[PDB]
Amino acid sequence: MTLAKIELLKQLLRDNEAKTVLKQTTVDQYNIIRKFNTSRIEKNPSLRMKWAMCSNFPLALTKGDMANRIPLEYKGIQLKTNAEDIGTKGQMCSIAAVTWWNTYGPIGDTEGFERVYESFFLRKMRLDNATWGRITFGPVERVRKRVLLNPLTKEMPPDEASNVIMEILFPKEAGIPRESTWIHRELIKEKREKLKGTMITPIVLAYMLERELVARRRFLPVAGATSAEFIEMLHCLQGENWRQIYHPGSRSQSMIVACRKIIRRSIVASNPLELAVEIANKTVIDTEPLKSCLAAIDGGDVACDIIRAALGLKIRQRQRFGRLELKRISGRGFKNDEEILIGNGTIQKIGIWDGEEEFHVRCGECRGILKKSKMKLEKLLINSAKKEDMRDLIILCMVFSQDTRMFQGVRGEINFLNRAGQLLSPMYQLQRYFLNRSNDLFDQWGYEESPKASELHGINESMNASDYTLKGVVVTRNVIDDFSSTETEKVSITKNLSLIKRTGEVIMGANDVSELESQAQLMITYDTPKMWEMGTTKELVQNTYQWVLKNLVTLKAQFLLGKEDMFQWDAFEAFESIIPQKMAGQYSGFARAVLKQMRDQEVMKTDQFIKLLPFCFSPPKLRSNGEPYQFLKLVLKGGGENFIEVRKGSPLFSYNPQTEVLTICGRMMSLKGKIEDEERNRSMGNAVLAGFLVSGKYDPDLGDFKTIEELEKLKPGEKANILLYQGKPVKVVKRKRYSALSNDISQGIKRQRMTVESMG
Amino acid sequence: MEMGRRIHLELRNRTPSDVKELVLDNSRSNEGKLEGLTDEFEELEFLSTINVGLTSIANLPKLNKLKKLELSDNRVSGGLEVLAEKCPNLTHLNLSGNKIKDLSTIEPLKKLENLKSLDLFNCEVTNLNDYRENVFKLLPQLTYLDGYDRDDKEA
Amino acid sequence: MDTFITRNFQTTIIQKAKNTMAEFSEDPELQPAMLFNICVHLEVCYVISDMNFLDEEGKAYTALEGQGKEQNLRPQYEVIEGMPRTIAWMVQRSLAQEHGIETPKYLADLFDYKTKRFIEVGITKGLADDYFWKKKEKLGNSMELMIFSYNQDYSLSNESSLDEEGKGRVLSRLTELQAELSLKNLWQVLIGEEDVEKGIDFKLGQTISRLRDISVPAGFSNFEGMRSYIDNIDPKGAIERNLARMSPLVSVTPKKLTWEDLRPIGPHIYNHELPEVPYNAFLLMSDELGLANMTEGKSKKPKTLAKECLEKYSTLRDQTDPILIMKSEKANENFLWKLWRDCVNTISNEEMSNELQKTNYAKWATGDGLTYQKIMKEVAIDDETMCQEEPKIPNKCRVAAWVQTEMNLLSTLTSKRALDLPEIGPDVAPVEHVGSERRKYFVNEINYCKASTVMMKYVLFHTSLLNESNASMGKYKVIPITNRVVNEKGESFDMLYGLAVKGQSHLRGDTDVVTVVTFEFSSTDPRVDSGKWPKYTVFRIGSLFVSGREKSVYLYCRVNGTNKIQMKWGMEARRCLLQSMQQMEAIVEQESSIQGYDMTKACFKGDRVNSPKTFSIGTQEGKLVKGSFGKALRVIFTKCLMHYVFGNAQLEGFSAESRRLLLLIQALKDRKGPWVFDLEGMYSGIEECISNNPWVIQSAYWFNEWLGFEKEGSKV
Amino acid sequence: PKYTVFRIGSLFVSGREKSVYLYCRVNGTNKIQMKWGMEARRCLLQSM
Repeated sequence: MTLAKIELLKQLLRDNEAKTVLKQTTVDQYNIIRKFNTSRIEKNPSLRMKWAMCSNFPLALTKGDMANRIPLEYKGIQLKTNAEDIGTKGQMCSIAAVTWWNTYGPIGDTEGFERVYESFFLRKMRLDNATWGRITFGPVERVRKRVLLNPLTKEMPPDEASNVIMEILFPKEAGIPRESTWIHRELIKEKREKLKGTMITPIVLAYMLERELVARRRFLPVAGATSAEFIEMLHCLQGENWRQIYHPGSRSQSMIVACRKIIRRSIVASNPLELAVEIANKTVIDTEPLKSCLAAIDGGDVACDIIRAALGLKIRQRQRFGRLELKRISGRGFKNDEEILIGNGTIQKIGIWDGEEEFHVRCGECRGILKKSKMKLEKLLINSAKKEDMRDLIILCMVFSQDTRMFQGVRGEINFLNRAGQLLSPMYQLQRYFLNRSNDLFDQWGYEESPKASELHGINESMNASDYTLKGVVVTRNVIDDFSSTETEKVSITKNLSLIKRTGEVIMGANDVSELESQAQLMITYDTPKMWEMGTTKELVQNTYQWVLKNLVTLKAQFLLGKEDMFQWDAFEAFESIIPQKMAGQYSGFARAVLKQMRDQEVMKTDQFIKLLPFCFSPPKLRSNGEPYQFLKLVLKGGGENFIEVRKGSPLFSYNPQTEVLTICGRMMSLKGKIEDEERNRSMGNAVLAGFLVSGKYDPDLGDFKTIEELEKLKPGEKANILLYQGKPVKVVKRKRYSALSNDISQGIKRQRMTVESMG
Repeated sequence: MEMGRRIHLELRNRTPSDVKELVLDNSRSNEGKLEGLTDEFEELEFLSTINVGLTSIANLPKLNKLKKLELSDNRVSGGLEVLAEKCPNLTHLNLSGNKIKDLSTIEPLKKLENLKSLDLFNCEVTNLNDYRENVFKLLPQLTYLDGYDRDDKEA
Repeated sequence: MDTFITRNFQTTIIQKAKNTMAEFSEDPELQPAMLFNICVHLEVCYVISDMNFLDEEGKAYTALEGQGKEQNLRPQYEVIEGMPRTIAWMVQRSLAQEHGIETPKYLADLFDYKTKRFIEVGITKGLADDYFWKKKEKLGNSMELMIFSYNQDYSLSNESSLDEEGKGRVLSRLTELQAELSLKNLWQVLIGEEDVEKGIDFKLGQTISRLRDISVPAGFSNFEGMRSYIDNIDPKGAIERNLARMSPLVSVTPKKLTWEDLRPIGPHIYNHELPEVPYNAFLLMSDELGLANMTEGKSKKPKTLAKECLEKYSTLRDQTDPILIMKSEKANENFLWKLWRDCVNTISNEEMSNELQKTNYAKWATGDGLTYQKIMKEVAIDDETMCQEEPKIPNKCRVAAWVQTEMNLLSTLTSKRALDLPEIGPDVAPVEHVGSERRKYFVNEINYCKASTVMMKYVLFHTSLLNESNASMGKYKVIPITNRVVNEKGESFDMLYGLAVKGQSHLRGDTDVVTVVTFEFSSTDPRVDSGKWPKYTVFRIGSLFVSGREKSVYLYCRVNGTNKIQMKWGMEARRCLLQSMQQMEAIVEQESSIQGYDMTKACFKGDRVNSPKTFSIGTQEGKLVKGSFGKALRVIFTKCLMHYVFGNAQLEGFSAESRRLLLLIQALKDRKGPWVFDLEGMYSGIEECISNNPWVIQSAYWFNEWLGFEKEGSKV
Repeated sequence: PKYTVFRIGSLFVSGREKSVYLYCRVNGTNKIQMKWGMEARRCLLQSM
């Protein structure tokens, strides 16, 4: 076929038009060339299809050897014709041959469908094992929401999706893997292995992968659950006047906690942005940096939005004040400084918004419309969603509106701080005061007659659907749908993590995050010593072991040399904090002696090496004679379960060699085995053309090009002649290491700021 | 993988009398045996046989230095008296996960006097009234058991 | 471009580039290419300075990451680029003094401790050598030079300053940036560090500038004048100034609308001086006579089916002496009778061919030859008698009587059912069980109404017509008007309703017309009401016994014309069924909203707790009458079927414009006090569509009657 | 046949690892069954 390709190319070039266009349009311009089709689209597909199905041979068969399997006329029925074609240059055929092929003919392979169409079979599995329930014929309240129509294996932006698809099913044309294949290495290797052994046309697989990865989101009327699993069946579950019970056949909380922790860590220091981004791109959740679920979900908690702004990602431009999401509708508010006496008797100089304004307001499950004038709230319309959410909405909108009544309702004091110990602006101090004491401005706010009307009904201070409501507040028994035109407009990030509009206006403040702690439902493994000196001993041990495991190659290489520089690593200094001071030195000496014996009089043993390395950070204290002390049970801070077993394993550390697996702090990790062989198996994902850098031009000294398989044969540091993307001959050099541009940039910034401080 | 491969890897193609321990784990065996260990072995201290599918104890070099032996996850069910004639110097015995029917299977250990610890986990014999007491008075030489003779110490 | 910068660069590098631009008073937004260049410069400098350290001896070496060595860990390269200008200058001076080297006159980018030199890093889109020489000339030999280009080539003052890995990595980053820019098409738009001070160039020529000059609003004389006026002048109440002078004779004329203002639409239908509306539908609806033959169930070609159906009725098949009951106005009795005889002979012929054997008599029977011959424009210009035909407006007719009778008759149950639907998969969810129950309750009602049989007959006829037209283009064809009818006992009768000659359908376009002549069996003698049949030439071809009661049998012959559009819509007329169900579904659902359980059995037949649902369906002697749920569903289905069959431009113009009055009446019934601006305008718009469409005239009549009913009932 | 069982972790008693499973089971009982369970202490008096 390659000979047929070259012959077709020569015949095409024989014409001068082909010669001039080919030599004129670069590879990039090819797209334009392709789009110059006739565009004589059929005006009515129904009539065309109806007419074609009645024709003798409407099917357009591609020229090939398949036709010989079937006669041109079977059982006196015409199937295919040998007449030439001009539209497709193939042959003609009829649905009769298609039906015969479905009846008889070659028998193909059934394996490919088990995994290739994984999403469809997962849909069928979720349908089959689903459990149905009763039907509620009563009216259903539905809200218009931006929902993901179908579940995704790993949500990623369209460009990353395309790059991943190419890296999966297009081994060639993979020049310079970006900072996206390493993030999705597991997906790359999984899909690569699954799709290997097939014969389907590559475009079908590419489109299916695009469906399986690229997100599809739409505005839909929903009531109840919102996960894609329920959205798949929304056509049956929901109903204007009927509802059905359905149960189809995590990382979010962990990312919330991690982002909050990063925010708190970075704020306390100066220049928070650089430190925050360093920790964010140096963090990982069990297989991937934080830019694998942050980039997945749309928006999220204020901390996640601030981190995404610090990183490179798109965030919804809703104004976050405390918990309120505000979307301006009209009016311009002039922020002018003014001196106002607070109900406590003190006088504060703060910014007030002159002029009328209106905002769509959201908080948890509560939606509403707020209309406010300067120093006064005017109107508020809400729907009954939840007592807690409604109370939060009322109080937060009250504080935001800066109503004089809210100021006159203060009774305690405003001198609070955050977990980092900083004094906030009076607005957020008032927010915290009122949220802590909800029954402070509610009592003195004043009451208003109930909204006498067909549906409008009031709500009292206790959040019960009781009449004699608050002044201004109204609850309508309808559906309020808000937050249209999510433009994701351009937003800047200041050093202090506080976002601002295209203009100087501030949208998100550094203190919007709520100071609420939780437990990471996943292994939050960072890569910087500064971060993890907060949590418990178990977390410290887990993070230190993860740090050791990640960069196992470097530590193993340094082990062979046999120098103390290997042991004086900052990563273990935090570990020193969780070892008893009176006995840490003995542990260090014992472990140093054991590891010296390991290097001298035996061979590689990764498990014990990892177990014993970290304890040697502290200086040793040998026996009076000089020999090292011997132990078999390393006690840790907290006692009891916080202890390491030298021989086989313990609650915090146990490695089984029968299956060669590692369990650290109750978490199983796969140590396929030992050896650079297992190192390369770990590297079994990565990306084609990941171990080679670009240097130089064609350089014909090497003759013709060489394939990836022949490329691997070259020893490190060689020069090879390869083709990049669609052609583009270049010269490449095999890499001797693995790179991390983010680490380099972070270290450069650290050195720069160290220099700045030292000069200062 | 086979017992021979494990023997070669552990001995590293050296004289048999160079290692005092063996690790025969995850090794397929012919009809449930422990082949690959010739009778020429003279020095051995520790043993380890797990997931070997051993069904009987009838092939074992005669020894006078072994003190520990480990059998687990096997369907072996037969008299162990042969250990006395093969190596009456056992101190640690581990039968965790084995398949023993009744008390009679562990009777032949009386003639051995050096045994101090015996392990029997999730065994069909372990689910009986006064099994702990019955075994104790049946093997007076025993000084340890599944771990709770009187206290907790480690091997 | 800024989006690419945000995506491909860290926020830190962007901040440093923005700070550098601010120091120079250069706006990053107005020069995004320059911002990208500065970001790339900072990134390459950081990439060069990373990973490189000096051992105690002073030999360059690599140091691992995340693995500190006490405090110093002295790096090989100290980055100077990115610091504030004052701080960078001071750092350069401090390094020069400390190492005893000359202070460069120009600020440096990096400093190498090993060589103890100041290194300048440059980038370019052109050849590395050219940029290297330019930078050397500008700066001199006091600073080492390292220039990298996007085409994988570089110029280094010293080849040992950077190892293979560093150059390879910087080149890989540059190539990735270039590829991403090309994919985003920013590469060509991107302009380097020598052209980024120019900006895009797009200047207007002479003709376009003149067109802009003359295309300025009144009062201006040049587009520069308009531009200055728009940019400078500020309106501060121009709208009120214009309104303060605009005449008070312009206004919406807001008038409140009451019941009395609403009057009957299209009073001319009542007038008896106008002719009775004729039957212009494609096929007979309430008069079809089904030549029914019991069949085992085998589906056969329509030609064979018609052959057999005529074979059963030998008297009508062999009838050859017609009795003209009426020749309408223009058609010729001889032509139509001979054409019908040829039709019968072709159908009854032994050969399977269903094409007319004459091919010449039909040419004049169908009037194909009675067409004008087109000439060229010149002769038409020269000739004086070649005028333009005056538009033919539709006749202004009156309310007929056959439309009401057909509306009644097509909406009644019949023992015969034809509408059958394909099976669907088993229903396992409760929701689909409820749906199946509702669907069964609906089809049990619709299937037995005659309107369903008429709809199926229309659909089958149009499907067969389309198939014949596509298969046969330039030959006259014979087409039976076939239908299949299953009785309650399961006997699958095949019904022949007549024949039709199809003319020559060789048409490239869709709007082109194709002529067909329809002969239809019927049991109705037109003399009973001759006003309904002014378009039909009929015979009396015999009589038949259905059960012992002899009834005549006539043949209605008429020439007509269709097109591919209506021809397709014939097979899409089944959607009426959907329109019949949707609304009723909603109705039922509303009931279900009231009380919790499912009512589809209650609304249809009723239960011990709820009475059967009854609508208002008809009237008699001025007394409105109720009607069961099934009867209302039948009425809606027949309304949809008529909306199809009698559909044309007039029907659309009538419905889409009388909806205004429908919504106004709905608002009035809710006491919203609707106001109107020009009522007579809406009424005229509506009534300029009631010309000759029978369904439009009957819709107007029913609208007037219902409006009278609403007026009389509004008293409460 | 009626239990749903997971594996949460592993305990150590004498330096030896023993697994821990979590038997999860749905059940249905009424207030009178609660009273019966409470009175289930009568087995002591019965045996005596």
